[PDB]
Amino acid sequence: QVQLVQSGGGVVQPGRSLRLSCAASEFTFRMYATHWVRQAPGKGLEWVALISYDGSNKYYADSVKGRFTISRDNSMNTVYLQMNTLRPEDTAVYYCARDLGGYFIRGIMDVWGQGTLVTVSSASTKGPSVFPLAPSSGGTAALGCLVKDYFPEPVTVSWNSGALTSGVHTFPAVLQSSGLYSLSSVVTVPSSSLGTQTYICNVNHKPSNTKVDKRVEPK
Amino acid sequence: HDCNTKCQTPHGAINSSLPFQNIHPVTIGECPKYVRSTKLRMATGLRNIPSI
Amino acid sequence: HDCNTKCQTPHGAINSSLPFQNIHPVTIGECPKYVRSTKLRMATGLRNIPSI
Amino acid sequence: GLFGAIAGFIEGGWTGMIDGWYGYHHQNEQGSGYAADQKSTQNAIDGITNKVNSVIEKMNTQAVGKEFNNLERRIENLNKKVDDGFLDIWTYNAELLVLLENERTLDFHDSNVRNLYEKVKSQLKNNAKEIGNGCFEFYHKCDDACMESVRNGTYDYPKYSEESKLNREEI
Amino acid sequence: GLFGAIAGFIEGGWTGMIDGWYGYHHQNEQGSGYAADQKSTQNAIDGITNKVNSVIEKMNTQAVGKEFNNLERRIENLNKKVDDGFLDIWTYNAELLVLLENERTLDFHDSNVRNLYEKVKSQLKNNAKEIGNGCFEFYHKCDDACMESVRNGTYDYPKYSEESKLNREEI
Amino acid sequence: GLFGAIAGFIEGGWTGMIDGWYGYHHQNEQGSGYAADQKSTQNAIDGITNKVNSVIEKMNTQAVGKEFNNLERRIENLNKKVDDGFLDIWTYNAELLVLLENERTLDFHDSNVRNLYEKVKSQLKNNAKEIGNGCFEFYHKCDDACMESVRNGTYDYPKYSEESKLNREEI
Amino acid sequence: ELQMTQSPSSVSASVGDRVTITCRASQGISSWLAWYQQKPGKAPKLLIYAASSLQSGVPSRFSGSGSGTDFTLTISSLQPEDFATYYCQQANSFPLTFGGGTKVEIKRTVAAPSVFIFPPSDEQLKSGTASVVCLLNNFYPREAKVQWKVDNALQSGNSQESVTEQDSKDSTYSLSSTLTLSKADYEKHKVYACEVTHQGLSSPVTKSFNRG
Amino acid sequence: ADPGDTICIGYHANNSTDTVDTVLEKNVTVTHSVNLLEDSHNGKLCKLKGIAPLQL
Amino acid sequence: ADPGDTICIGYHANNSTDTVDTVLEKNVTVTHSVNLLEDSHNGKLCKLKGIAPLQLGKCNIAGWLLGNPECDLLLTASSWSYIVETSNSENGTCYPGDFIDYEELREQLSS
Ligand SMILES: *[C@@H]1O[C@H](CO)[C@@H](O[C@@H]2O[C@H](CO)[C@@H](O)[C@H](O)[C@H]2NC(C)=O)[C@H](O)[C@H]1NC(C)=O
Ligand SMILES: *[C@@H]1O[C@H](CO)[C@@H](O)[C@H](O)[C@H]1NC(C)=O
Ligand SMILES: *[C@@H]1O[C@H](CO)[C@@H](O)[C@H](O)[C@H]1NC(C)=O
Ligand SMILES: *[C@@H]1O[C@H](CO)[C@@H](O)[C@H](O)[C@H]1NC(C)=O
Ligand SMILES: *[C@@H]1O[C@H](CO)[C@@H](O)[C@H](O)[C@H]1NC(C)=O
Repeated sequence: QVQLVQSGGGVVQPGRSLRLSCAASEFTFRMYATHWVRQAPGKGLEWVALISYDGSNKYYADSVKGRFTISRDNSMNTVYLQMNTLRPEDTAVYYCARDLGGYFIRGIMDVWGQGTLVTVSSASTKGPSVFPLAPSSGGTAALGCLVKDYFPEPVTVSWNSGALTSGVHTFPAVLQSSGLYSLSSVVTVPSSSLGTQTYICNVNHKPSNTKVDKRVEPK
Repeated sequence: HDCNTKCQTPHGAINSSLPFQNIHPVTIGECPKYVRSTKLRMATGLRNIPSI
Repeated sequence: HDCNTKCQTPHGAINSSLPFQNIHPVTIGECPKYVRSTKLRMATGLRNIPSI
Repeated sequence: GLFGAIAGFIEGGWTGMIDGWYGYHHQNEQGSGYAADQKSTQNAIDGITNKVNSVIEKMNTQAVGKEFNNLERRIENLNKKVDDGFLDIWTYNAELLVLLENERTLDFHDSNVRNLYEKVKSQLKNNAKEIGNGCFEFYHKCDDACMESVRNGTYDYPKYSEESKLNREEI
Repeated sequence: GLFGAIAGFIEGGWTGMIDGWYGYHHQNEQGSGYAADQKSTQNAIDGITNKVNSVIEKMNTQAVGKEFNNLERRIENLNKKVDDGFLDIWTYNAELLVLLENERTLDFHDSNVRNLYEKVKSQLKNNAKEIGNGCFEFYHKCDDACMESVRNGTYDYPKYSEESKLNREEI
Repeated sequence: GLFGAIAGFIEGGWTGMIDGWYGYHHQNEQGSGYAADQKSTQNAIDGITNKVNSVIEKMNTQAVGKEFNNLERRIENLNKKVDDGFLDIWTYNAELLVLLENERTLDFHDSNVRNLYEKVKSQLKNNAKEIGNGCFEFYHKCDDACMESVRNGTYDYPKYSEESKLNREEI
Repeated sequence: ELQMTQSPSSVSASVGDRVTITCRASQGISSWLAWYQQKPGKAPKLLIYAASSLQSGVPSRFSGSGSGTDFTLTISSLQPEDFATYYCQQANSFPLTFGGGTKVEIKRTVAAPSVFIFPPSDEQLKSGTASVVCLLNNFYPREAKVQWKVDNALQSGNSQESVTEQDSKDSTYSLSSTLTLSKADYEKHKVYACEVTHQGLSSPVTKSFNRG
Repeated sequence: ADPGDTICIGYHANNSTDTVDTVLEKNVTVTHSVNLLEDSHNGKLCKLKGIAPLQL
Repeated sequence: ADPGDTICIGYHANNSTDTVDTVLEKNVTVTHSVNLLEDSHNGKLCKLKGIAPLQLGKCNIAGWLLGNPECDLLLTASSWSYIVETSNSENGTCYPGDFIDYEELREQLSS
């Protein structure tokens, strides 16, 4: 049944505008109202807006109102969220959800979209800095890789391209006041096979087409 | 012309989600099924009786 | 193999009385009609409500 | 469903009623029992079997793979166009004919139940009250002979009418 | 229609009932209001959407115009025979599948209404009389709490039964 | 059938009712007569004629025998495959469209009857009792003018209500 | 200004346990309350609407109750697939409002943190800033508590840590605190250590390095 | 009253988990049903009228 | 009595003028309906996957591939989303004769 395919997420600058999409795979969608809900990174869900099946009405949060316009194109079987006066506090992943009742609004959200990430910041796209985290002692030692100062959306890390996922830990990104993003990925590796065996982390930064390669070894 | 469509017929482009069209049997792209009808409307609601 | 059937398809023999099969469109013998479905089950009984 | 009896005003089925699809539960002095309405179950069975046979009896006869050379691409596409064309028709027919008749059958059964309940209400009139969930509480004394008279539809109404009048007036 | 409620024993609709397809109008001491039966409207909505999806979900895939020379008149007529043959089938299917389901949907809604009216009659029994046009005049005093108890189907029948007995006897 | 009136709670038809499909038999002081319900018979007639026209109005246009030589065996088999393919579809459609609509029509008529009987019960309320087989025994005196008032649906209920109250209490 | 509050903010539970979350609304919202389930990085699922109506896909383990101002969701026998965050939501009036979320987490045996220390790589020193990384690896429950001590001086507002989720294989956590200094303030000191207290450890544990 | 004997009307229920689709509804559990669709084969090529195929 | 409070049961009505056909009846006004039939186009030939069609103009497949001198607008053609022949497409073989299996070639070209 209904898949809602979301569209139009992206990196944007405060003030400048963005439009979101929610396209339903199934004809009957045009008989239901549609919610937009969002979720600031690491934070709770926040209701944003609704539009009835015709577009008749049309409801907004207070967080946003006179900055966001919800619209609907029933022939194209899609729903739109237009976002104008964007502000760093509007950064979030955005979900559209079909309403349980419409034709009769019930205010409950029963089918959800995958969600689309929107980042409001005044910061240039930047390729990550990578650093070694050198192992030395302990019990059966551990090593990692610091991926500092990047922008924006997400990075991905993997060990020996994927020739080891045994005990890999990638920590959530952190947004420091520079506006950049830091994180690190680590692994405990069996035995003191460090002064012998090769280990390489590969950071893939999509929203910049950077692929970095970090061989890591001790002192 | 310099327009974009996901469905094209010799009379013109169709920009629509409906399951049926009566525009033309020949289509290129993702199009609704051609039928000869002039009306295919499905009731969803009830008989509308706004008063006595 | 050294088996017997009254209906044969390139995937294997069908040994059945049902009116439909979704095994293969090509058959030799007396076979059920091929359709693309994965389910054609007809109610004969009532809605089964074994308790409150 | 359509006639609001099954999963409707009669809230559930009886796993204890082995002998049929529709029937009666009785409680008197002598005890408790189930009994199928043999006649309506029978009418149903015949109805349903006939339905099933019609859908199937219809369907009949036809694929014989062909080959074409490199300069016969048009008749090859036509052959495929034909094969796929019929295959979708026959698939649609079948799937939808089944969706339609399933809907109708569950409504048929629903109707049968409502109609059975109404056949009783009809006989008993004001000699018993309706207490919901398809149950009839008797204003009079109904032994095993009297219950059988309800189920075979030959209930003597005035026989117990006078005993039932005086019970509605007081308690 | 088939169940004689819509445009039947309930003569018309309520332009004042925004929240649903079926529901209740109440009059007590506290005032007047409308309320949708959220549950049956919901069942209807789901039923109808499912119907719509089935008719459509079915339909799928196929035209690619061909040319023939002056000595290929037979395969040309066959190609046209094929194209027209499927086009009429698919046209008939579609038009008639819609005529059929429209008929059934309006009857569905009709049934839902009748069934809603019967669910109430069932609860209230002789604590209120039927005054026609799908209206129930109470033999007792029914405040806002008592009305809500009807709509959510949890009406306490004996609670008001004694007050209602003495009102049928006299006025 | 589905609505348990025809061959149901009303056990048989009236060979004496020439003027319509549904109607009324009356017995008063002045005598006995039949009368058709012109309006519901009319609604039925229109409904049924429309149904018949739709099934038929749909169907339209098409066979033109072809020949093939000894080296054209593949296009010959395709031509036959096409001809037989459509012939079975059109045969199935027709036979089953008729089986379906016959089923529905007999249920339509059944519904019309039940609905007519309910329209009366509705008017008369407790001024007359139901005595089965679709019959209403009057608690009051109903002359030819009073019968006409039932059939045209404009029966004055309270007019005879007081005379009918005192007849239920005693005899 | 409707305000939905959820209680508690976390619960840890064994599979099979009966978990019960509450949600309170600042004013009366009749019985118009819904519950959603959200696993991390996926969309929410609807569970219950109208205080207590179970949504069609949903296992009957789930059960809502309450009216007016106080509402509870009960999971009768926590299954493995039930560990997620649960949000309530009022559907009485617009704007619509979500409670703040209750995370329900797996409860495994106590596991102590394997702790490691990480000097700023000499490449990073060239950029201008120095980052020291403390690693607390595979511990249960969520607990520590790291203290960056530099020559026995304690730090505040110059470290940030972030935590992983319950590991899908063994239900553990990992944690890393990073100390961000300037290259010059990194020079001023020689001994760098982080101290961990966790309940799997009786005495606080220290890993330290000497710059050089 | 006085005894208040009861008769009730009801329908069959059993431990069937067979489900059908109707137009208004999916996965309806029913007391009895018939499968119209064959989906099993024996994965081999066999004789017909007791004559073996020709394997080229 | 005494107050005689009333509850009634009813159905939605609105200011919809949408009408459907059922088998028993035509032009039934209903509260809500869905159109299943598209009948609008924009009267133009447009791009598909953002690639313009090939407009053969006065030429036809034959004049195009052969290189009829009226088809010089086509000499640099390389990609397209589909091929358009207009009902003015007359320029094909200029020197007269049979184009053998031409119809088959058209078929080959339509993929
Ligand atoms: C291209 O097509 C045009 C149109 O058919 C050709 O011009 C015609 O030629 C005929 C026969 O010689 C003349 O009688 C007409 O005067 C022309 N008609 C028009 C409308 O111009 C032309 O020959 C073709 N050119 C080539 C190179 O094939
Ligand atoms: C028609 O569809 C295309 C994309 O398929 C789009 O570019 C164009 O704007 C659409 N029409 C409307 C009215 O939005
Ligand atoms: C399958 O059919 C043939 C006869 O048609 C028979 O010899 C064989 O035993 C059948 N299969 C079973 C399971 O009996
Ligand atoms: C019906 O059951 C099947 C079982 O495979 C499942 O895929 C599907 O989700 C069910 N459909 C609905 C509407 O519950
Ligand atoms: C239905 O409406 C159309 C509107 O164009 C009209 O042509 C037709 O006469 C109507 N049909 C009937 C039976 O009233």
